[PDB]
Amino acid sequence: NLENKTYVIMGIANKRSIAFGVAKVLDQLGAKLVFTYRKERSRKELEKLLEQLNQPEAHLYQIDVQSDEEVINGFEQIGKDVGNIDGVYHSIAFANMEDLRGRFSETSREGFLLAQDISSYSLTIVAHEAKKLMPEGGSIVATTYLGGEFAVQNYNVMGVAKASLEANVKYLALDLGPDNIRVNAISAGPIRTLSAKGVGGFNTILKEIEERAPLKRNVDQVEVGKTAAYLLSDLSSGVTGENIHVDSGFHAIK
Amino acid sequence: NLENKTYVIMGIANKRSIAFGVAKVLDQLGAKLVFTYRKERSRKELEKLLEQLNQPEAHLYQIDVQSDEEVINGFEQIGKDVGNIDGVYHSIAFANMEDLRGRFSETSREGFLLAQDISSYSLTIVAHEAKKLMPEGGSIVATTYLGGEFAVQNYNVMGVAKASLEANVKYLALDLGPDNIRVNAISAGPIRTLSAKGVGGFNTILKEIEERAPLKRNVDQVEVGKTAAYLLSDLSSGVTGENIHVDSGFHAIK
Amino acid sequence: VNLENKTYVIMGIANKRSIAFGVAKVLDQLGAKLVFTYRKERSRKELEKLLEQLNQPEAHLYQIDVQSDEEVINGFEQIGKDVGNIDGVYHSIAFANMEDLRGRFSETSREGFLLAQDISSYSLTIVAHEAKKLMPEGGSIVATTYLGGEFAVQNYNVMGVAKASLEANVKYLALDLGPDNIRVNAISAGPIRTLSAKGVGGFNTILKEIEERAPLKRNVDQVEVGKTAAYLLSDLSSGVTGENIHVDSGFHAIK
Amino acid sequence: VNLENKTYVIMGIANKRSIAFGVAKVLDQLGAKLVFTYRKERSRKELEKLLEQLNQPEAHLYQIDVQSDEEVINGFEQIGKDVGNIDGVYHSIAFANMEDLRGRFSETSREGFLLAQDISSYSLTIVAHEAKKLMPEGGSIVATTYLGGEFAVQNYNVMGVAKASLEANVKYLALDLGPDNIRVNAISAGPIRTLSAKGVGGFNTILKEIEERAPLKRNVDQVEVGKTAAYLLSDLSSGVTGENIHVDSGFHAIK
Ligand SMILES: NC(=O)c1ccc[n+]([C@@H]2O[C@H](COP(=O)([O-])OP(=O)(O)OC[C@H]3O[C@@H](n4cnc5c(N)ncnc54)[C@H](OP(=O)(O)O)[C@@H]3O)[C@@H](O)[C@H]2O)c1
Ligand SMILES: NC(=O)c1ccc[n+]([C@@H]2O[C@H](COP(=O)([O-])OP(=O)(O)OC[C@H]3O[C@@H](n4cnc5c(N)ncnc54)[C@H](OP(=O)(O)O)[C@@H]3O)[C@@H](O)[C@H]2O)c1
Ligand SMILES: NC(=O)c1ccc[n+]([C@@H]2O[C@H](COP(=O)([O-])OP(=O)(O)OC[C@H]3O[C@@H](n4cnc5c(N)ncnc54)[C@H](OP(=O)(O)O)[C@@H]3O)[C@@H](O)[C@H]2O)c1
Ligand SMILES: NC(=O)c1ccc[n+]([C@@H]2O[C@H](COP(=O)([O-])OP(=O)(O)OC[C@H]3O[C@@H](n4cnc5c(N)ncnc54)[C@H](OP(=O)(O)O)[C@@H]3O)[C@@H](O)[C@H]2O)c1
Ligand SMILES: Oc1cc(Cl)ccc1Oc1ccc(Cl)cc1Cl
Ligand SMILES: Oc1cc(Cl)ccc1Oc1ccc(Cl)cc1Cl
Ligand SMILES: Oc1cc(Cl)ccc1Oc1ccc(Cl)cc1Cl
Ligand SMILES: Oc1cc(Cl)ccc1Oc1ccc(Cl)cc1Cl
Ligand SMILES: N[C@@H](CCC(=O)O)C(=O)O
Ligand SMILES: N[C@@H](CCC(=O)O)C(=O)O
Ligand SMILES: N[C@@H](CCC(=O)O)C(=O)O
Repeated sequence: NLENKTYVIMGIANKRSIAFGVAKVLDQLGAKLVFTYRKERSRKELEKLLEQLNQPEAHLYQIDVQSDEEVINGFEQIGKDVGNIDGVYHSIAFANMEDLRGRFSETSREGFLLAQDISSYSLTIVAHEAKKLMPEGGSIVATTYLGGEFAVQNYNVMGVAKASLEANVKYLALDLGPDNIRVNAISAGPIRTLSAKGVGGFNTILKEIEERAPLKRNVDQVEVGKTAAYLLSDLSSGVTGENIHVDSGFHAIK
Repeated sequence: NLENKTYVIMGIANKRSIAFGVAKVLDQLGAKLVFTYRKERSRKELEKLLEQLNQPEAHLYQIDVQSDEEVINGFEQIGKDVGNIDGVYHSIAFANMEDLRGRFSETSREGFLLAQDISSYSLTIVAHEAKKLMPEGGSIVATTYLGGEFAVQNYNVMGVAKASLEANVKYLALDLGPDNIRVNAISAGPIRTLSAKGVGGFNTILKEIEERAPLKRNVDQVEVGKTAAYLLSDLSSGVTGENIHVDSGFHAIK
Repeated sequence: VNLENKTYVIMGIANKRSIAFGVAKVLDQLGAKLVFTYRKERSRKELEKLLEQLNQPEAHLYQIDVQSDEEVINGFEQIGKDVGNIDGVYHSIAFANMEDLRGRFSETSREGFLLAQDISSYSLTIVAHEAKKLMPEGGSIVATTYLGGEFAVQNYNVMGVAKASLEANVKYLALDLGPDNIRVNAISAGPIRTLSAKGVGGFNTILKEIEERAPLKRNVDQVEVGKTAAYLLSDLSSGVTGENIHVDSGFHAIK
Repeated sequence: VNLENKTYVIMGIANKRSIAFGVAKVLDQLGAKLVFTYRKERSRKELEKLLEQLNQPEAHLYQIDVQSDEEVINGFEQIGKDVGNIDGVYHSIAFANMEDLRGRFSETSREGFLLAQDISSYSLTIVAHEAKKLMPEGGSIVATTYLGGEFAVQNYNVMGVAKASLEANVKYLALDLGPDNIRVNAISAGPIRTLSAKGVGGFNTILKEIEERAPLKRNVDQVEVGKTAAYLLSDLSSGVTGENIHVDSGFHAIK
């Protein structure tokens, strides 16, 4: 039960976003939620999607995590509007398709660095600013993919960005542990989202999970959301620096 | 919320057992619980301990996991007394004391095979017998230790038994996944228990966590029990073949 | 790499396809003196034939069934008397019963699970304890494992749990014996057609998966395992212990 | 091994304590022709002097700042015209600001994080791309990493995240270049006293902890890394790619 808790959820674009799965679970459990977005179009979808939740009010903030000033001023404004928070769900990544759909060895410098910036460094800075609203401690979750742990076909520059993200969770866990702030990752199996359309071969990845993964089915956004609830709540006290695979067991087989 | 769930908890020795932590938590959450014990000092005991739970009956079964008959007939009888169950917590391990200190290279064949038998194979047979009481699926959790993933001083033969136990979980996840049975582990940090006494140099292990783990503190039986409630329930539906460290982040640092 | 004036015990040659025969060819070619141990007289007869291919001036052949403490103990002690001190051991030994290597893992019998642990894991422990007696200036023990020890692979079943156990055994041995200057390491070999692979269900589809999906897009062979064994058993790998090197065309690194 | 008529590019020698210099000595002793790349004009001066300890009859020194594509592109092209085709590249390059290193990880600057990614991880990718043009029959590329890429190590901070990225870069390149018969691997070296180690807070307690706790109970040295490099760069390691070999006295394997 999450009444009297407040979570910031970053990275909803539409109803298929993984962070909307998180939102529904946390809302169902009585949490107060605050949302962040980059594009106008995403604020618009948030304004619509809120009509399905129980949030008595829209708490929406534009934060493009490429900008320090936006991350810093964003969280400062959230603190002024709703007070201290209990956690952050981070559901944000980006890379160019021009890099993704080429050979990994042909990745450009600007594109490799773009992916690191949005997909990994953004957690470091978000945690830094979020820490200020968690003086009694709290919980931070980021979303990763098994391509951070192994070389998967076509995932390419994003796989290197996710490896970087998973180490970021571990170094943040260590840094922020004494402040009673836990930092963890969920490694989600493939789910049809707007961003999935950038991963070449995506339907093939879905089919391989059904045919090979222990549970012989794909996961969805609500399943990622239920494990987020566990990680953002006191149910997972003691658990930090961990990568929980919500992927029908695919990580465990070869 | 676990009202109308039933869980078999194996491995309570006394008020300090990790499995009793698990029991208080599932009991608080409204589960019907069933308990197995090895021998008749644990029983007398057990009976007294359960006045602290809201269990309105005492369902207790002797099962020494070294005997097929006892496991086969114990789950059979459980099945007859309470019907289908929703999951199994396995909290059971053993090795000879001489082996948990001094030199791993001097371990006896008998001592090595005894630790494998009780600490690893017992999950395979308990799984096979429990599956019979879970026609619509369910959840199996075992308790391991970092010494199954890394060589740790003194833990010696039990570390090889936990390596084996951790694979056991993965192979059972693969096998039982189509039957909708999830199989996972919780890698607990060190906890002062009756069995901890037999681990060479336990007190130093304890202190190392406080000094070096991200949370700078040790965990307890109830923090294990909370992650057990997660893994035993539908919050973790997308999760199988997994090992969750409830160890203050220790597993993530070096 | 030159291994003249080194001496290596190789355990688990059955025939010309054995992984340990790849190791033997490579070590022998590098000038090492080799001692071979076998379980069945048929393997000894095979060893006698296979030696005529190697440069070894003599046959050092010992029957050691690793289920027997006395055979391991008396075998290594006899080896010490015939050749003196050794430089390392290549361990290439596993077993489980047929029925535990296809279909369903949850149905594994206690007897079959413990058999597999006994031969495929505990053997390395007692071998190392006895071999250590012949390595007073230090040396190098290598065991052979498979990717099924790290992940659940279809059909591998009880052997996978045996390999997990082997891989932790290597780590505990490494820690225990490091101060004696004995390194202990594993080679995680890719799938290779051998007599014992006839026991793994779906083995042909395993090979074919490697060709299609592994970074090098081809299978490995026994000599490539023997080349990494030469590195591990020699002074090139000083510093390296508790380590599991995958000779498998990259397959462990991909999903 | 046996590396005559092989040619390797070694990137990242600054002085006699550099890890890459340990690679150079081992490879040079094994008969390789070596080509050296540097950033600072002062590192070139050290090379010219370190080269008298070596059997290289010719000094092949090239300035390449891996921050600049132009420099990596023109550098390898020039190498190709001066020495023809090469057999492999040893990459020993990393960098991050002190000011980011010696602050709390959570206080890392965006610009210092991207700097460490750019020099210590991206550089392998572009190096691999340009070096492929000089390896039409295949070859081997080895990068240097540290345990702090796999676990959160006190003080290593932004470099830990750059090494994690570098270890993944290795696996993705292994996959991409495998069909070209180019293997790409990492060595995970234990702590070694070098100029760059001065940047790591608590470096001397890291050394002491290896001596007290690692299976071998001693630290490793640059030559030990060089010897595993010789294996990885040569045909002994055929079949090995996407791999991370810990040259660290076993420390990776214990907790
Ligand atoms: N779908 C899957 O199979 C899968 C599997 C595993 C992991 N993941 C991870 O899950 C996370 C969420 O992605 P998703 O699949 O749910 O796709 P999604 O719905 O497309 O969400 C991606 C989100 O990232 C945000 N974003 C990108 N760049 C940003 C920036 N500079 N500043 C702020 N926000 C930015 C986008 O916001 P705007 O649209 O406003 O630009 C969008 O809300 C990602 O980290 C992804 O890598 C996805
Ligand atoms: N405490 C820790 O720091 C630690 C850390 C990580 C993991 N673990 C794991 O947690 C689990 C529980 O241990 P614990 O620390 O809670 O110790 P514990 O209270 O002493 O529990 C051990 C239990 O195992 C039971 N058992 C032993 N052999 C058995 C057999 N042959 N058949 C049936 N039951 C048998 C014992 O029963 P009897 O008393 O009747 O003999 C006892 O109830 C173990 O698997 C252990 O390795 C412990
Ligand atoms: N082939 C592969 O794809 C592959 C892949 C990865 C790992 N491996 C591993 O490589 C190792 C060698 O197997 P292989 O494929 O080369 O098969 P192999 O030629 O059939 O060799 C197996 C050896 O194990 C010996 N053995 C079995 N039980 C023994 C016992 N109790 N005492 C002494 N020796 C015993 C056999 O000797 P006898 O015939 O005399 O009984 C035989 O020489 C094993 O650990 C295997 O698991 C194989
Ligand atoms: N020392 C250890 O304990 C340890 C342990 C594990 C891994 N490693 C790794 O080993 C590698 C070598 O470091 P080291 O310890 O040998 O220290 P080092 O002697 O200080 O070598 C570092 C080299 O990096 C080069 N470099 C930095 N930025 C560069 C750039 N932009 N372009 C081209 N070259 C650049 C330096 O060149 P200039 O001097 O010309 O600037 C220097 O030659 C690094 O990847 C390091 O992370 C070191
Ligand atoms: O990480 C992902 C993994 C998968 Cl299988 C599918 C979608 C993913 O998400 C992304 C993939 C590429 C880009 Cl450019 C951005 C995002 Cl959010
Ligand atoms: O696994 C354990 C790990 C730790 Cl740190 C402490 C206690 C543990 O539990 C055991 C240890 C030894 C034996 Cl013989 C039996 C059990 Cl239950
Ligand atoms: O470990 C192995 C892995 C593979 Cl892919 C192929 C063969 C293997 O070797 C064995 C397999 C089963 C048994 Cl009963 C004995 C051995 Cl020696
Ligand atoms: O990676 C390393 C690890 C260790 Cl233990 C010691 C030195 C290392 O090398 C570096 C450390 C910091 C910077 Cl700024 C640059 C380099 Cl080359
Ligand atoms: N059809 C795209 C794949 C993208 C997807 O399936 O989302 C390709 O393979 O080029
Ligand atoms: N054809 C049988 C034999 C096994 C094998 O070829 O290894 C199977 O695949 O089950
Ligand atoms: N003097 C540094 C240590 C630097 C080093 O040990 O290289 C400190 O702040 O600990």
